[PDB]
Amino acid sequence: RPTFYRQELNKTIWEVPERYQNLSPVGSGAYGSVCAAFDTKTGLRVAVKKLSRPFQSIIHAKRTYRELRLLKHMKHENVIGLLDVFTPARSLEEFNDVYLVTHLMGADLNNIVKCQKLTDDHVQFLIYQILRGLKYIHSADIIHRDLKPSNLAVNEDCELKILDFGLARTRWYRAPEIMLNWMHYNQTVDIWSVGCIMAELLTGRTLFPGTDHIDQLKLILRLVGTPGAELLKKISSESARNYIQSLTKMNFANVFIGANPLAVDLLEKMLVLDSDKRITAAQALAHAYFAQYHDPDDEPVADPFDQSFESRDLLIDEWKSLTYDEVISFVPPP
Ligand SMILES: CCCCCCCCO[C@@H]1O[C@H](CO)[C@@H](O)[C@H](O)[C@H]1O
Ligand SMILES: CCCCCCCCO[C@@H]1O[C@H](CO)[C@@H](O)[C@H](O)[C@H]1O
Repeated sequence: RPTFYRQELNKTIWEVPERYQNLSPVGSGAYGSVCAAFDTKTGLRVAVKKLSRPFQSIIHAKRTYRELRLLKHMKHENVIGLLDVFTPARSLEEFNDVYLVTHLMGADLNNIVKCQKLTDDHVQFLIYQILRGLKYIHSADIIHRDLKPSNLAVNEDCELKILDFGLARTRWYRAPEIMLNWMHYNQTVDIWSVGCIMAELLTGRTLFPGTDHIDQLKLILRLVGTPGAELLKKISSESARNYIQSLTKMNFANVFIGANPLAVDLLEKMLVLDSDKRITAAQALAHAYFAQYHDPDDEPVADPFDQSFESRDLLIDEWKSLTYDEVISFVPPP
C-alpha cells in the first residue's frame, strides 16, 4: 500500500497516494469531480477523478462498476485507458471511495476551429486516429454513443485519445436515431458523430447547430434529404412518415466547397440517415482519404469485453463487492 495524504478539494477530503501532486479542480458532475494533477512517479500529467458517493444507490453502484470495467478494458493508443485506480480503504468493510487516474493530454478538439478551419492534411491525421480508436472500441462490441469534440483529447504532437466518463473539460453530434429514442442502436451511431466532427474540422463550422431537439432534426433532414424508399420501409409509423415528409434538399455538396473530393466522398458515406448503410470504422480506415496513414498491420482490435453485467439487476452490496474486486486486481500498464 502506498502512503496517502489528505487535502480538501471540491468540497470533500481527497485522500490520494503521495505520488500525485498539485491537484487542481477542473470539473465536477453529478457523479464525480476531477482534478488535474502531476504524477511524480511517471512524470505524466494526469486527471484524478474521485467518484461522488459511488455506492449511494443501485444505479450509482452499477455506474461505478461499469466505468471501472470499461476503463480497465481499454488498451489502445487512441483510447483513454486507466493509469491507476485506488481507494484509501483497507478492506471491503471500509470501502467507500473510488479514485480513477487517466492521462491528461492537455487539450481537446472543442476549441479547435473557433478561430479557423483545419488543413486537409491535419484533418486526415485527426480523423484517422479517431477511427483507429473507434475500430478498437467497436471490436469489443462497445458503442460510445457520445462522441463529440470535448471527448477527443489531443497533446502537443496532436496524438489523440477518445475519452468518456466525464473527463471531457450538446446534441449537435448525436445520431438522429439516438434522438428519436429508436433503441436497437448500431455501432454506426458513432460514425454519424465522426462525420459531424470531421465536417466541422474541414469547414470551421458546426454542421448541424440545432437550437433544440426538433430544430436539430430539421437541419439534418435539410442537408441529407428525406428518407428514400428503402429507409421509409424501416419506419413503422404512418404518421411519423407523414410528419417527416412535412419537414422535408439543401446541397450537401455546397457545404464542402473547396474540400478534398476524397474527404467529401468519405463524409457522404458517414452521414447517411439509414444507419445500416453508413460506412464502418474498419471500412473507413481503408478509404483512400487515409492513404498516408493506413496500415492494416497496426490497426489492432480489442479483446472481447464481458458485458454480462449490463443486463443484471443486483443489490448495492453486490455491485460494491464486484467493484472492490476490480480495484484490488488492477495492474498498471507497462
Ligand atoms: C423529425 C422526424 C420526426 C419523427 C421521426 C421518426 C420516428 C421513428 O420512431 C421509431 O421508429 C422505429 C421503427 O418503427 C421504432 O422501432 C422506434 O421505437 C421508434 O422510436
Ligand atoms: C432525421 C429524421 C429521420 C431519422 C432516421 C434515422 C434512421 C437510422 O437508421 C436506422 O437505425 C436503426 C437502429 O440501428 C436500425 O434498426 C434501422 O434499420 C436503421 O434504418
